Amino acid sequence: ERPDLAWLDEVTMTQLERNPYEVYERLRAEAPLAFVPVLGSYVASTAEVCREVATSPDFEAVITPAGGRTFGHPAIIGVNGDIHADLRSMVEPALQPAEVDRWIDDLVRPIARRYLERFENDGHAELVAQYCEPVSVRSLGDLLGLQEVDSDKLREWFAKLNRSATNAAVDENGEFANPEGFAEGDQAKAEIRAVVDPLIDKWIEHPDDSAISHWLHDGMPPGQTRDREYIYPTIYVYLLGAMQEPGHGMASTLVGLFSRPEQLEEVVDDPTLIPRAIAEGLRWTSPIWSASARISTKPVTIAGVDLPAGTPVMLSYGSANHDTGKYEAPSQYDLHRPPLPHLAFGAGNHACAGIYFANHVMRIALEELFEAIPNLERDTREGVEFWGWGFRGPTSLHVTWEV
Ligand code: HEC
Ligand SMILES: COc1cc(C=O)ccc1O
Repeated sequence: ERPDLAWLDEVTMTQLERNPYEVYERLRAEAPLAFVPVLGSYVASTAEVCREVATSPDFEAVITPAGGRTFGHPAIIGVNGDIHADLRSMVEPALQPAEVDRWIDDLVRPIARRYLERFENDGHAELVAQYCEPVSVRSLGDLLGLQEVDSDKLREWFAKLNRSATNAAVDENGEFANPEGFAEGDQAKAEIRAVVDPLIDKWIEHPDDSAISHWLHDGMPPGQTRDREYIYPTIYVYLLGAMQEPGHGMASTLVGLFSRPEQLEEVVDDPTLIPRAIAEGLRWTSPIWSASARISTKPVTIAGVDLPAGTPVMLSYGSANHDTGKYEAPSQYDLHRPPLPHLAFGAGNHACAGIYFANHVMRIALEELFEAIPNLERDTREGVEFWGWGFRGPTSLHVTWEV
């Protein structure tokens, strides 16, 4: 469509999944708002355009097409107006900072210890599978009321939901190129229903302190609950991004710290710097890289593009967090970067609802990890592969330490 961007026609999904940064660097210089054929959508790549689209009164939330096929309605990420306000009201109580501070430490710290105890004396570990992901899912799972769902199962569900919700590739007719990729999303949803429908059955008659029970009961007239079909899409949104991203964020922070060994040493010596290390990790490899979207409600002009009403725009926050108009050498992890704003949690009315919770989950897990294994070192004989365009993180993180 845009003639000087004809090279975009040769960009593939695989290339974006394996490393999107080269394409998006060109996009930030050539076309901060650009239609990307394989994605079938306009894409916002700079911090200015992302921030503008995310906060504009001329835009409302929309779900990406593969996200919609995966989550259905009403996914909190893709609804507006009254439904959105109800769902925000539904999820916000356990995420309130004053509430998180009451219990986050007794929640996450014993969990981190239980997983650290399985390997802290081995001298080698794969931290993604053995620590980062389990701590992340076990923490949220217990908060939700999924105490009896195994870590390994929560991790399998978010991986399947991941691949389904990012199955974004379209052919030249605008149709999904790989419709089979939605099947494992459908299978994960089916397993989730078989496991969670009995829990909802119980919570409806016997409410408890689990978050999902509060989603059913909070703000409802006496004897009434929100219909399960009304809350399931948001349960799926949790069982993907809320389960996956704090694991991705702490693992990416570790990889960044390993890439700067004197900063890693500084953080191990002074664990009060862990929150600053995590914030730079989120900027350096944003866990939610390009999975949120908005849609114009009016005709709008963004970055010299005139958009008709009803135009979706994907927000590639992960690219915006490497904006060289904001940062010096963004592809380099640097703990001592000035604490500038970043977009790893989004912006506007649909900005992440779990920021305060997530930052504490990541802080505590890194605290316990560095105290258990202060001589942690990356295994230089293994490579670290980052994967993902919609959600991005390291596929594994092999480490060693002298025992
Ligand atoms: C306990 C729940 C929870 C956790 C954990 C969580 N999130 Fe959020 N996040 C949400 C919810 C709910 C939304 C949807 C907000 C909405 O659409 O109103 C969201 C939305 C987002 C968005 C989209 C915002 C936008 O502008 O469209 C981003 C980006 C995001 N989260 C990043 C993260 C990152 C990064 C982490 C972890 C490091 C994380 N999330 C962990 C609950 C969570
Ligand atoms: C916080 O969970 C999710 C967030 C997003 C934001 O774009 C997309 C899918 C998810 O499951």
